[PDB]
Amino acid sequence: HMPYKLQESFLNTARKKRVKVSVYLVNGVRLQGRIRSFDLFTILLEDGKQQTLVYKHAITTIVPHERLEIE
Amino acid sequence: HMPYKLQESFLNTARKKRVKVSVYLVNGVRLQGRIRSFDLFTILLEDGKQQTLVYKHAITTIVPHERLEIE
Amino acid sequence: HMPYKLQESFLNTARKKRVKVSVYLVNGVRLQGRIRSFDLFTILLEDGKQQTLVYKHAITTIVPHERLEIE
Amino acid sequence: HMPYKLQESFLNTARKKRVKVSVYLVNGVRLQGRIRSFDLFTILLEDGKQQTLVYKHAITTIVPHERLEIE
Amino acid sequence: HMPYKLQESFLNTARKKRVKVSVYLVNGVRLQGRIRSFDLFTILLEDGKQQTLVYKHAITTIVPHERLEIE
Amino acid sequence: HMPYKLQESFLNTARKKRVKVSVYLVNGVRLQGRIRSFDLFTILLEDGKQQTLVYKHAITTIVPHERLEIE
Repeated sequence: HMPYKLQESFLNTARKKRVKVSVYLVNGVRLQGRIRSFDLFTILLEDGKQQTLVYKHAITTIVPHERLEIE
Repeated sequence: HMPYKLQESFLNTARKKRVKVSVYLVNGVRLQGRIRSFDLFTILLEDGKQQTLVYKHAITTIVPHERLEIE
Repeated sequence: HMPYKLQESFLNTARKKRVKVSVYLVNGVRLQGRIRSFDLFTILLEDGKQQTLVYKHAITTIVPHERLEIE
Repeated sequence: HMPYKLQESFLNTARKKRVKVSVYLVNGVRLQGRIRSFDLFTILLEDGKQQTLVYKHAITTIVPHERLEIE
Repeated sequence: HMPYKLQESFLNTARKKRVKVSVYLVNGVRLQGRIRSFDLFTILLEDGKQQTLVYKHAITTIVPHERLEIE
Repeated sequence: HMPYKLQESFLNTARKKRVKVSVYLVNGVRLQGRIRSFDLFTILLEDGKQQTLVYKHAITTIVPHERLEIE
């Protein structure tokens, strides 16, 4: 009866499967790309050549463009 | 006289009973779906086929569409 | 010279005395109801039949509709 | 060379001296009253008969209506 | 290879050198004054006679009006 | 299988390589400069002569103007 690590499993599955995601921000901006890397407080998006470091505290939702079978 | 774990009991009861919820965000967006999973900082909503990872820091309120008898 | 637990005493007194409250949110929404339950990060409002889980991080102020003699 | 407890000394001095304050919120609302009580995360304002529990995370600034000689 | 205490050194240098600063808030308000005191979560601004306690969580940026040679 | 320190490696690589960055804030403001220094909660931007202390809690995204080969 231990809590599964939902956030880490979601982010790592999207990362490993190179699934494109939409990342929505508190101010209404929507980013798109792949999750190249993440850690406790940030996510590194990559879209083609561009890198964007996203602070999780600024994210409202992440919507994957393919269904994740969360590992 | 110990504090009951309100948040976890609310989320887990909604999850186990597959109760549809409305999740309101700080920016006025309202999401709807079932709570498939949650952890300390996030909630995984599911509406039919779509998955949405929601950061709790972006939520104002959660309103269940059926009364929860909180376990 | 120890700090009194103001937040917990306020919330628990409103809860035990079933005092109606107004809960104001960061986005200008005002909720009304009784505090049925609370924990470290959330408050369960009840208004007649409706339940609402409120995240404290989204609250600006709580105004009780009767004066609380804080226990 | 230890850090002085600025927040606690400011709040406690305003409280003990019953100095009226203006409390500004992140959404532009300005509250006025005396600090009757405070703890780690909240401040209890009182204006005549009305009580208001204010969450510190919603405050931008506190401006005292008399100069505080911070104790 | 230890991390330098940037925030504390910046704030303490501005304080000790009595450098006027601009403090910008999340809601677009700009405050001006000297940093008289600070602690983990707050900054005490002073402009002539007026005191203002500023919560760091409400600050976006601090811009010093003279270049700081950070100690 | 340990988590790489993404945020620190991103910030330190931008700092050491003196790469110009765009820092976007929760309120829509965009800052530009080099990361001269950072710590757990703040980033010191420098643009020519001007210094700006940025609180990370106010940042949504950081976009480097050159691709970082994150060290």
